[PDB]
Amino acid sequence: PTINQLVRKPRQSKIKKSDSPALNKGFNSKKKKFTDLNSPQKRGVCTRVGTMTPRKPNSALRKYARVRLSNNIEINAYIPGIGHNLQEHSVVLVRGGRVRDLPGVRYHIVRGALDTSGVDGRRQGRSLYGTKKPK
Amino acid sequence: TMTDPIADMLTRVRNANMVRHEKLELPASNIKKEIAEILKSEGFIKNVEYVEDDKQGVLRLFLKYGQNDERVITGLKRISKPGLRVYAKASEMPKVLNGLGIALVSTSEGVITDKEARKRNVGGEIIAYVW
RNA sequence: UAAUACCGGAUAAUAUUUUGAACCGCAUGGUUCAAAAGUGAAAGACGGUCUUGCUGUCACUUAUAGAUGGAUCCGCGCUGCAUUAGCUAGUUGGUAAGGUAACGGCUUACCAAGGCAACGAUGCAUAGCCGACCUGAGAGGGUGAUCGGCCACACUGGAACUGAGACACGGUCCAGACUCCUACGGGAGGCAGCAGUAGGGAAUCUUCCGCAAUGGGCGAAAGCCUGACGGAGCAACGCCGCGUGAGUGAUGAAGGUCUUCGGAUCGUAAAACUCUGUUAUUAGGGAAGAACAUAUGUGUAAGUAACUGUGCACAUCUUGACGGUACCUAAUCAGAAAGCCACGGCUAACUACGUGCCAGCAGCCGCGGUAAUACGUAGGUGGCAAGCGUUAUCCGGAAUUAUUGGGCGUAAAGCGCGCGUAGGCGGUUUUUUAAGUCUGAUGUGAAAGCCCACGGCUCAACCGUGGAGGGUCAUUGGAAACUGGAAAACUUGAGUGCAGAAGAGGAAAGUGGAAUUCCAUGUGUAGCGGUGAAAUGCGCAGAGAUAUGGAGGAACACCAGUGGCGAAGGCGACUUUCUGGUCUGUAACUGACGCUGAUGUGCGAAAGCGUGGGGAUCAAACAGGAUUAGAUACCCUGGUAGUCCACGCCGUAAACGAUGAGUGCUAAGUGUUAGGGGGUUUCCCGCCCCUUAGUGCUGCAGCUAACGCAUUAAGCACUCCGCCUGGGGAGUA
RNA sequence: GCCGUCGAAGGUGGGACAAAUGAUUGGGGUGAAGUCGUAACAAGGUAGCCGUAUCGGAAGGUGCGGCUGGAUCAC
Repeated sequence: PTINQLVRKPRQSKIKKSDSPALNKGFNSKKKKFTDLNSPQKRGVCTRVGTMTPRKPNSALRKYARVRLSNNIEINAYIPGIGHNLQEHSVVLVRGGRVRDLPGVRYHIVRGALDTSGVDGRRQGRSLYGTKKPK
Repeated sequence: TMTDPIADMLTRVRNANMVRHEKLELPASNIKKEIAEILKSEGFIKNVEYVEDDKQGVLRLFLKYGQNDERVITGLKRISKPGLRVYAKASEMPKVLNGLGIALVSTSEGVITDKEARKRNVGGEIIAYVW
């Protein structure tokens, strides 16, 4: 652009929006004040659990669940991983993740530390999967 | 509008560079005359000449190409262009390609080359880069 | 019941108000000298000498200061939103009062209407501020933990007393709640102080100590309190730092691991040897330093009858939460002490196996279908480690702002095209200016961090020390190139000047024409009709058809072309209207008069539509009606809003070259559309060539992913406009 | 001690944004089925832009205007 119009303008960038609406507790539990908390985790419950079916050929049956965290904001979220012992209205920790299974969702639960218990039979959960070192 | 003399001077110089001929003349200014004398000092212009006619006299340049009509210099560009009145003080003097690349700078007394600039240490409005 | 509590009064000045004087500044005025009345007050405390004088030492009061700090004012910076454009009345200014440290609507009464408002007031959201910090080569971007300061707040609102200073984070009053409790009558409280509590949160540290160290408040001091702060205490929360063994020892032990079956394979690994006490374990040192401190007692300058009393630095004494620390020594073994991530690749590391497109893995390509180095397992490897991995975010990347560091020839982008306000930049030459600009000097950039060096801590981490760095700050020294002025002119640009050349340019008006369609008349059938059949629809009284005749309205058969006008929309029947524009040459000469152009803003396909007409077609819808329950679906037949006339609304489109404008440069060949000239010849018109100004085709260079442009650049540059930010979501809300 | 300046706080009334709600209406689709609608030929079919309108429920088409556009695609 010309120098003058460059001056009378900011040349604004194309700054993005976080595709993860991770508005953590912030001021939810006083004044219900919306607050952009970037917490990597909030405690909260999946009030309902479900299971959408994938199409062929990989009929890798993926299971979903609708959850409320500390802010209690509705979202249908899929469960990854093998093995669990939770049910309806069980408290669950959900991490940010978008996978190839189904649109309309951009988060994912984590295994091991809460009602959706992981499995300690593998060795990949040695530092993760919520489960301790397989000893 | 012929906004800047430096710009047209240098674009036509680069045009001659492409076309590989030496004898070219152009309506000057006193500054154009002085910088053409600086050019002949630098050498890559084998000869320069100035006369007077409407309105400023036609400066007459006669380049020193390479042995095979090559640009002895490599690159050339204006610096002080319309709107951009850009000045350089003693330390703000730049060194395009160090000594090889050069640039006259108008200073509180007059237009002086980069060597003169860092030599007498009077800064000024940097004019145009040639390398 | 006392005060250094209170109220008197004596005195008093730079104190008030006036008296005069002198000096001087910016206008207000300031500086100094000589006049009127006015009350200053700790007969205080406490020591001393010793009278209780006397000062001591503070305090007191007074004026003058310095100094401190605060206040107030100004300049420049100081966040996003204009789907944020009017704000605006003590407001604007003054007048008089008051009022405060001052200032003034600061507030009253006056009169007057201001005053701000696109260079974004106002409004909204939001926000503590900056120093500083994170990533980035940097540029930059982002951030604003403690720490430095500055600001705001202290259940809420409204106040005000106090005091130098508070309208008072731990004063008060009231009211509002709130909540608590009461004899129910009314009383009581407010952690955005510090821990901690409850809850909340992913959770964030003692309901720890101390005043050792400083830091105050108050004094002379001890001392008071210190949730400042110091200290230890928790959160591998973050860095840094020790190891979690090394050396030997090959034999490729055994064994895990594959294997083709040998071997490798873990691996100098092992065993075994040799060491280390690092690290940790213990007995100690030190629980360092920090510790200086507080005042006392020592004789020495100021003065006192009397360093009497004092007061100066010295004698000499005094302080540990860390902690009986860090760190260090006697020993302790390789012996406590370490893992984790990955191995398809991307990127470092793979094979065997079980597994079976299934489970699944899954950051990306995608793998896994039985056979996977992509699932799992074992080995083996790698990377890494007191940590590892995941996630949340900022930048690098990301140059993904493109000033540095994008385009718009086509992937995203040129209004549709204008006129032009501000503004943007500014022709040639001559001086001054120094505004800039440059070019130093000054003051001045808290500190720290910041970089550099360096000191300490083993070292590192780390603080410290100094330096450097750090302004776009103000001031002055030059300077006059440049821009900006100031002045002076020059000219081709611009102007305009003369001669011409030049036209679908515009809009108004009129004129014609063939003829959509309709229809007059006359003739004339039998069908027209659309189809697959036709239906229909027209129609035997004449449709379809004809020839004679008109009507209305319509746009105008060729030209027509890269002709042209235009800025585009668009602009072609003819003509005129009264103008707008086109250029050749022209240089006529004031003397830059120029520049694109935010806002604004005119002009403007079609449709549509308001109104008022026309309707000639055409024509949606439509229906008759094929078709088929349905049939408008389409193929019919007719007709149909409107198209068409008047203005508005319409302002939109493929208005597209998605090539903003102007500038001037740059091989060619090679045309055009108007020009001109020269020679060439009878008009060279005939030719050629030079350019004028455009519009070609091929193509130098250049550049584009390619495409191609390429003198008319998409090559080169320049002032000025807008857009574009994946797709699309959605030009849609 | 009273009055008077101001006076929170607080409420009253006129309305404004209003906020979810929403009177009932409207729009739609829908045949389970209550109408009973028949029961013949089932479609003779069509196809290079944009804006804009008039319908088609729409699917598209009549369009008006002027035309830039950038066939198929594999392992």
